[PDB]
Amino acid sequence: AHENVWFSHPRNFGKGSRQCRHCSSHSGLIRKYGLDLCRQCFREKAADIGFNKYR
Amino acid sequence: AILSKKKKLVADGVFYAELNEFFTRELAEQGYAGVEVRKTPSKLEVIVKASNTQGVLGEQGRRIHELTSLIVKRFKLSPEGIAIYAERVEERGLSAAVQAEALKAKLLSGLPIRRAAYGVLRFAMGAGAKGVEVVISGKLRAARAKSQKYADGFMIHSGQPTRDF
Amino acid sequence: MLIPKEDRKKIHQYLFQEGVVVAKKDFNQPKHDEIDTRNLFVIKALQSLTSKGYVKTQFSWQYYYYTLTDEGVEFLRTELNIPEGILPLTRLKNAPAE
Amino acid sequence: TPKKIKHKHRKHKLAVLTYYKVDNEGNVERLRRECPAPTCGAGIFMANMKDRQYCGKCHLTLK
Amino acid sequence: GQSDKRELEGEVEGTEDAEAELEAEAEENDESYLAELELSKQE
Amino acid sequence: QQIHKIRITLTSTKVKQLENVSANIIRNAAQYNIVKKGPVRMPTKVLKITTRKTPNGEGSKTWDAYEMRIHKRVIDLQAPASTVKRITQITIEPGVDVEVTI
RNA sequence: GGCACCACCAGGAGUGGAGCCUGCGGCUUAAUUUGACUCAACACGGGGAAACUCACCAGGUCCAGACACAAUAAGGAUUGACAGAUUGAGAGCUCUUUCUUGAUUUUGUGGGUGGUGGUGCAUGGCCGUUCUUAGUUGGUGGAGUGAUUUGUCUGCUUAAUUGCGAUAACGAACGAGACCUUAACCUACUAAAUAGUGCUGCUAGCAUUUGCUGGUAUAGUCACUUCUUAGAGGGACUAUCGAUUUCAAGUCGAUGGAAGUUUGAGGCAAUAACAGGUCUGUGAUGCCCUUAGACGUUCUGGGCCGCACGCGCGCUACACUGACGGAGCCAGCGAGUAUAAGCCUUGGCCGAGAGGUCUGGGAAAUCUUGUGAAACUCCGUCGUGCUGGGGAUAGAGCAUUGUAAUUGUUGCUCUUCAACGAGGAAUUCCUAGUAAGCGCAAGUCAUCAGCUUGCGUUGAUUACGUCCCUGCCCUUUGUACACACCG
Ligand SMILES: [Mg+2]
Ligand SMILES: [Mg+2]
Ligand SMILES: [Mg+2]
Ligand SMILES: [Mg+2]
Ligand SMILES: [Mg+2]
Ligand SMILES: [Mg+2]
Ligand SMILES: [Mg+2]
Ligand SMILES: [Mg+2]
Ligand SMILES: [Mg+2]
Ligand SMILES: [Mg+2]
Ligand SMILES: [Mg+2]
Ligand SMILES: [Mg+2]
Ligand SMILES: [Mg+2]
Ligand SMILES: [Mg+2]
Ligand SMILES: [Mg+2]
Ligand SMILES: [Mg+2]
Ligand SMILES: [Mg+2]
Ligand SMILES: [Mg+2]
Ligand SMILES: [Mg+2]
Ligand SMILES: [Mg+2]
Ligand SMILES: [Mg+2]
Ligand SMILES: [Mg+2]
Ligand SMILES: [Mg+2]
Ligand SMILES: [Mg+2]
Ligand SMILES: [Mg+2]
Ligand SMILES: [Mg+2]
Ligand SMILES: [Mg+2]
Ligand SMILES: [Mg+2]
Ligand SMILES: [Mg+2]
Ligand SMILES: [Mg+2]
Ligand SMILES: [Mg+2]
Ligand SMILES: [Mg+2]
Ligand SMILES: [Mg+2]
Ligand SMILES: [Mg+2]
Ligand SMILES: [Mg+2]
Ligand SMILES: [Mg+2]
Ligand SMILES: [Mg+2]
Ligand SMILES: [Mg+2]
Ligand SMILES: [Mg+2]
Ligand SMILES: [Mg+2]
Ligand SMILES: [Mg+2]
Ligand SMILES: [Zn+2]
Repeated sequence: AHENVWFSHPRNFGKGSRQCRHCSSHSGLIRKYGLDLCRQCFREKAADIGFNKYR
Repeated sequence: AILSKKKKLVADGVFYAELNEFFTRELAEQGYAGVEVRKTPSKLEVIVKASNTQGVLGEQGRRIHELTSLIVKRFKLSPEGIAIYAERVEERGLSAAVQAEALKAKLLSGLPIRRAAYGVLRFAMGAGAKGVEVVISGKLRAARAKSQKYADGFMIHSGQPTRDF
Repeated sequence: MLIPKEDRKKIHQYLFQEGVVVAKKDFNQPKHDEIDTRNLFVIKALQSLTSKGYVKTQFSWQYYYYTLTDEGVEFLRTELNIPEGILPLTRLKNAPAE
Repeated sequence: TPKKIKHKHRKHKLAVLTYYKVDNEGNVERLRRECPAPTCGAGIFMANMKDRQYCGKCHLTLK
Repeated sequence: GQSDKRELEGEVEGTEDAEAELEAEAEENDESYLAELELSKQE
Repeated sequence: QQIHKIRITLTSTKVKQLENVSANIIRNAAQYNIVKKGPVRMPTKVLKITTRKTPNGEGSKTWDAYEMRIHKRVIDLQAPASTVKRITQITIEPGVDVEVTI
């Protein structure tokens, strides 16, 4: 009944199908190399992940 | 499972970033400095640097044992595949992480900013730092916010050496 | 929350014996992968326990880190009617390494 | 739309009295054609609703 | 610290905290029945 | 399962430890009379990510350009399988991972 | 005084003029969510929204209100429910309906918790701007009762407070420069069966001279590192020689050199500051609002695209230095998957196409891939004509993705074939592999790139000067301002 309606809409292959690892966001996601992080969350973790600015 | 070379090195990096913040939230009060992940055959050595190595292994190492179990249950690691060691930072004054966390525990005690700020300027130099500068920004009883700067000694600003020293 | 007594039990014999619990933030997940019940049941059951000072809760990167207080071993000692030989698994006095 | 009210449980006060009868100096009566599904069995009775009989454990109706 | 005081009595008070803590910490370094079984004994 | 043409693949982000492990293995493959091929410098892979600087949407359109380098080297050895594995444990380095395929 | 293509000069390409794409305002709306308004708002919020995203609109569910109490409560506090009515709905949402579960829980009190609700004028962090301009600071000494000042300057020079020099200053620090990354050189080392080559086995075609083009080769268990890759080094320091100059810092010419504009390009980047922008990135936050008829969250449908209009970032073009039609046929930067939830996809076979199908390769210098790309070149048709330029608008039909394409996602086929005949006042960008064309890859991404971030192909005209406009810095000056002219 309700369990068959609650959260019933498909939530795959979409922008709402995925989220940031750190800030559960839907906008500004980075999917390269399987990061799955918001673009804002990436900046605050880039040094920790191993991404540095050289050029 | 089968992970490409480009994504596998990234996954190891992503693992470090998420693990480091977990320690920052849990072991903030023990002057957590940083973490070193020493991969090895048949074991995953993890080295945590903290100001206080009594908290991290409390009550017959209750905390480190109950804390290493929290990592086996979240990353689906074998129970024997990870071992956590707590190592003392030798020179606390040269670690800005310890000095900033130490500052937080004093500011939250209602202590004046000036007493807290001069407490880290002199503590860093005593450990032998070439220079140190502390900036504190925010609101304190007053509605308007302000930022203060206490410099000391020699500080460099531009180029590669800021990433080195 | 309305949890069957049996599903609440499995949450307690996972928290005791490995006095730490990790839960991903998804409410509609069928199985918390360690406790054969809904993942949401684990979050709300332990939100009460941390609400009543029996477990500490830490949250980082959309993950829950539940750890059992020393006060909580005594609580499950009596309510679960378990033998008074406790030592969940974290409190096995395994001791660290120097 | 007008404000709605959620449904509230409606007993009978001892609904169970009607499920059994006692023959003077007897044995069990078994009045409400207990469900034959493996889920239920004894103690789970059908429902003398109308042109159907419902058991609450496994949601099924008869005739 | 918006005054000639509370930073004066902030410096000498701030610095004596570290000297006491550097020395205390540098001295701190110079010196430094199971369960599942009970669930199975129902034989 | 005796002598074996064996390939060892080395990948890491940092070249100093990669070349030390690479040189240490070549050194240990010298005093031991083994025949070897390498090290072979594979084309380095530049993992580049270009984001916007602004967390919000205001200002001059300024971008970060983060970088990651993956250097991969493969060395071919002609030795029995038992011998090569103990060389790996001798020249174990936390940063560099090793995969060995026959 | 000085510097500067976000200023000009000499010039190039343009934009503004047309159509369309897209953003902003406005109007409209049931809602057309919202931030941003000169540079520093308007292809910006990585904002290319069919659902989600989503915050808006019209409706419909759930508590996922922890916890201490109090009440109710096993003689049952409460939860799930077939069938029919009801509903957009096979939502027990609600109503008839009696079945089921069992102290988990229902009601009241406090207390919570959650908000893309408000406040960026309460804040953290981050970011943009003054400004990447060249500026900033202290010790000792001189001056001053002092706040302060000199040092930090007439001149020359430089990209530069960067140097020469003058000198009540002398000797220094941040910033600049140094530093880091990338591109160009090394037949000198180090090696490479995931790179390439000559020989050599074996092999094809053509002329027969033994030659020229190929294929094969993971055992030829060959030779080599020039081309390819990348680590250790080397190499440029304005070197030598001419001119000028205070004979100083330097500058301009030659010669050598791979490189002689800081060798080219970037990354980092000082003292302060702005009510600059974000609480619509955050399980970052203070406070206010809301919290069961929710502003939480979820389902269905619509909207963010809506159209008498003004403005900004762009794409096709207005033709012949061209359109087509055949033929020739060269890059670089990169990415790529598993019991998934499906990646990059060659090769074969169908189909005019779009596309479909069967196998195989590749977690990758191995396979897609030499990404055989486009401008471009050769030969033809066209022949100054709103023409074969241009391809909107629209009709009919064929495929792909997706639950779902209607307000056409996109692609293909035929047909229709509009403005536009080089654009007023204005205004933008730019100095060498630069501008301009021309495409390709990566991000977004189930599908959609007229967008950005990069990459390479073809490849110039015209300066290498100045303060005339514009902006900024310095010096002098005035000041009744210091919340500093938003006075
Ligand atoms: Mg205080
Ligand atoms: Mg420096
Ligand atoms: Mg520099
Ligand atoms: Mg987090
Ligand atoms: Mg001009
Ligand atoms: Mg714009
Ligand atoms: Mg939608
Ligand atoms: Mg919806
Ligand atoms: Mg919402
Ligand atoms: Mg929030
Ligand atoms: Mg701010
Ligand atoms: Mg002085
Ligand atoms: Mg003086
Ligand atoms: Mg004096
Ligand atoms: Mg200077
Ligand atoms: Mg071979
Ligand atoms: Mg440079
Ligand atoms: Mg502001
Ligand atoms: Mg503002
Ligand atoms: Mg937004
Ligand atoms: Mg609602
Ligand atoms: Mg809301
Ligand atoms: Mg919409
Ligand atoms: Mg829009
Ligand atoms: Mg519309
Ligand atoms: Mg722009
Ligand atoms: Mg154009
Ligand atoms: Mg042609
Ligand atoms: Mg290739
Ligand atoms: Mg052509
Ligand atoms: Mg025509
Ligand atoms: Mg045409
Ligand atoms: Mg057309
Ligand atoms: Mg003209
Ligand atoms: Mg102009
Ligand atoms: Mg202009
Ligand atoms: Mg779309
Ligand atoms: Mg694309
Ligand atoms: Mg865009
Ligand atoms: Mg002027
Ligand atoms: Mg004055
Ligand atoms: Zn995020």
